[PDB]
Amino acid sequence: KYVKVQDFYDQLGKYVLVAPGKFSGTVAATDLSTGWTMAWLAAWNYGDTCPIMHHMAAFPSPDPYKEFEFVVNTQGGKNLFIYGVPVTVEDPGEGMKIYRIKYDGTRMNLQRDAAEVSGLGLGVHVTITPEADGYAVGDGQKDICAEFDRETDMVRYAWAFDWDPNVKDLKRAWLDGGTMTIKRLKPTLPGGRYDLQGSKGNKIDWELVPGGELAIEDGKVSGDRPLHSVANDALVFDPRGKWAVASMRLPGVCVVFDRENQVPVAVLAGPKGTPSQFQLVKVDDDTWTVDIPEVISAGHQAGFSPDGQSFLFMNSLRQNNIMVWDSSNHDDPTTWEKKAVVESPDWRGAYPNTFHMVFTPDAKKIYVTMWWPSPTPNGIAVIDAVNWEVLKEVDLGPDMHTLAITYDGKFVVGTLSGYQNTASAIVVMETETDEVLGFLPSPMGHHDNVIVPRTLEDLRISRSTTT
Amino acid sequence: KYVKVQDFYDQLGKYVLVAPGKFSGTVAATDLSTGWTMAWLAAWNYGDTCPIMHHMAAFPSPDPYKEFEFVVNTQGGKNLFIYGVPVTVEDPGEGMKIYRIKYDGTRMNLQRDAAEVSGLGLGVHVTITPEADGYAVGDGQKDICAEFDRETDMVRYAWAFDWDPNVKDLKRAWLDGGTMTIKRLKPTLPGGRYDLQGSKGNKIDWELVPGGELAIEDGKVSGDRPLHSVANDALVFDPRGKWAVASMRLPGVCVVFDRENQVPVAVLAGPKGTPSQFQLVKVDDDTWTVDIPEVISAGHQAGFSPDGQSFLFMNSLRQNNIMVWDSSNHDDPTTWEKKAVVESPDWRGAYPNTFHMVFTPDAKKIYVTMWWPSPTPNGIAVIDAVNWEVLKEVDLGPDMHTLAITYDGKFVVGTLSGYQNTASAIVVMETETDEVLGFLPSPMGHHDNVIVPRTLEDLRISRSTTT
Ligand SMILES: [Cu+2]
Ligand SMILES: [Cu+2]
Ligand SMILES: [Cu+2]
Ligand SMILES: [Cu+2]
Ligand SMILES: [Cu+2]
Ligand SMILES: [Cu+2]
Repeated sequence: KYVKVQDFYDQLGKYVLVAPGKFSGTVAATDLSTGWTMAWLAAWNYGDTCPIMHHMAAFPSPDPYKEFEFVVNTQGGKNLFIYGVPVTVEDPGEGMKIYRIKYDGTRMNLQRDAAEVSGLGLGVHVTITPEADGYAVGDGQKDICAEFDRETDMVRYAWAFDWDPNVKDLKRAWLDGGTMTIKRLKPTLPGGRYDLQGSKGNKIDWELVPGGELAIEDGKVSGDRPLHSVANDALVFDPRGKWAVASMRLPGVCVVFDRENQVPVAVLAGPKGTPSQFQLVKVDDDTWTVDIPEVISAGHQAGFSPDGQSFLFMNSLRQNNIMVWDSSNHDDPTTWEKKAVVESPDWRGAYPNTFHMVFTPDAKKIYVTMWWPSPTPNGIAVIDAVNWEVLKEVDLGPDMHTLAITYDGKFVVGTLSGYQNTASAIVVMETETDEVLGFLPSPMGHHDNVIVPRTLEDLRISRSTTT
Repeated sequence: KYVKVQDFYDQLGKYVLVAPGKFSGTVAATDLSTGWTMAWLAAWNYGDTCPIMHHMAAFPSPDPYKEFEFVVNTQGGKNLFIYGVPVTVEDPGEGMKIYRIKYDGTRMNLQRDAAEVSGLGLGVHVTITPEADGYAVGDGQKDICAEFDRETDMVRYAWAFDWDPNVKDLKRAWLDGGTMTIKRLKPTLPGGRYDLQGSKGNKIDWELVPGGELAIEDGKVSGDRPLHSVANDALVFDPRGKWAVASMRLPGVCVVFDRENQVPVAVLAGPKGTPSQFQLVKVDDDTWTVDIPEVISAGHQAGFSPDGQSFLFMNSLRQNNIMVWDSSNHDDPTTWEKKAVVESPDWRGAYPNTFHMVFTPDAKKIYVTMWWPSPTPNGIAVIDAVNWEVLKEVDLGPDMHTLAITYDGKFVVGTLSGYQNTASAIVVMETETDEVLGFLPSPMGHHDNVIVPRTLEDLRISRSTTT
């Protein structure tokens, strides 16, 4: 006579959802096979005085129900004052922590803050190495990204980026082009520790929200050095190994790095109307530069298809599209050539922004979140990744963030997050015919989510190759 | 072919669930017709240093989806150290805040702290008056309860309780009886304010946990005055008006109060084998005593059936049962006589206990929670409230707390809360055949939940008449 919600869960598989809660100050794991929250953690319990739990990624576990490990970072300072919420906190913590947490089959356990171990605090995207032997974090206030060792939480390499605008004026600093410096960032304290915890290193006093390139150009973003900003977001991994790619929002480029040899090798040019690449220029053993005549649009970077045949960058605002490179040549990223642009008549405005993504296992389809300011419904675009065309767009609700996929490729699991003060939820869409199956409650402001991987292969469609 | 979860929600109707999250430091409202969280609020955002979000009740609204108001309180101090979380904040905020929040159709808005307005902080149960013109909070650390005005947040009346044991040793303080004093509490500061915020007034350093009556007896509960504790839990309301009833856990009695005339009128005796009542004695205009010759069990849950015909008190631990009084005579509570005890051959351990309940609208059935420490399954017992017998028990999961019911009587909606560190969920149970329909994720440590009522009549089976 009645509908049992267990019928719904039974179809989804034995998969563990995990998501951080931004202004909620919490992180939680959900058993998609029963509807239960498996465990949750509230960072205030651990003396965190600004627990804006931002991005996260989970290491593969042979059985997530028995144990898994993940990394979740935080933001602080003036980031608390940027959303609809009329916060009253007199001395907010500086954030930039990088928490290591273990789910032990019962509870979450805080292991340590890797930003205390390493000395390097970073507050934007978190990713796992395809070898699951490490992770990487980027930050758009300090414009630094690094890869860390999983066992020691020490930095393997760190890169710092800087902008030298042709026109020394915030309105023109990126439109009229400039030179970005890529610099090896080396520790300064005993035990090879950085002195870059919390706010140390910040060029701007908060992260740029969606459309923040207008904000920083309009002088609406305070900081000691906003003319030097490039707004690094992420370091994502070629699933085939060897390379990692850092995105830079304001100059509208990506930098391909040799992981092991600790050098940049190529610069991918984001906007439609640019060549495939810009010329990388070595200045000395630790310093490279790239000249960018004009920045046509800011962008956000997407990441690799699961076979590493394709690499994708989102242009944002001035252009809204998905730029696509042929990355088939694993030997030499300087040969990576533009092969498609995903466009739509619906993307001609300032919004929606092409935001985050997840590929199906076979690389044939992508699911892409489409972001708008309140009150326009955000939703998901379904992309044919063979022909590079939009197949379908579905309206869902306010403030769409990230997507993950069950590893059998059957269901996409997305986060809607209420701009931190209104409706939020988990959405589940089936990928066979692309229908929205409905929503689950989620009293959190997630800017991330993962399903815990089992294998290194699973990581190819997790928080490793894409954000 | 795929099952939609929307099918599950369609059946539930247009009802809004609200629950706070204890250690999560959050409160959230969920739309049972779609699965969305409508809004959530993190008290750390407002500078709360110990946001243990504890009890709540919601005022009726003609359309909860357009707007509703609720009250949610907090606990602080050594309550942060009670649960199995290895908290690191050694000197937490003191809690005892009484937050007024409005859901405005879009977001939750923090209105104010009624404890700051009135000067009275109280940390245990919150209930709404049956007229919806006010609210009540009780507290078991300071042994105070009060009824507050909804517009002004000022105290209408406050009562303080104190224990004078026959035997001056914690082992025998309650078992060997004593005299409980009931004292009218008057404002002591200008503009009609109390000096009783935060820890001011506390006799003990944390709210007694379940079985806590043993710990206090064994000298395991720190405080300046545990020998004089009664552990007030709540002040619940006669749905017929006029009367309010305070529950006292350690002496196992409830005190019935005339709300408008601001005097106690009757003391009901909890344990099986004691008379219906003990004798209330007037000492002066502000002071009553009652002699209790021995205390054979502590007790806890007290409330009314929705027609006010029956009043119930739960005995816990030494005895586990439900004591029932004939409260049909609304003119004179001193006439309220015991009519039944709900007992069960499965309730002979020290656990399960029975800490919460909800009636069906016709008063024919009760849903009651059955609490055990980890790891024994907690769940729901269904009680025939015509014959006073257990119909059924269902096992559900860890740490069951409160229950609410949809106002059409169709669905009981309950909270499981992980002891603050393991699995938590919302459970849905239909009342026609008393089958569990399943679980929804809820990353919160809830010790309370309501469905937002629309009418005064709906309030009779919400957080007004029972806990
Ligand atoms: Cu069913
Ligand atoms: Cu570790
Ligand atoms: Cu990003
Ligand atoms: Cu209680
Ligand atoms: Cu009990
Ligand atoms: Cu509680």
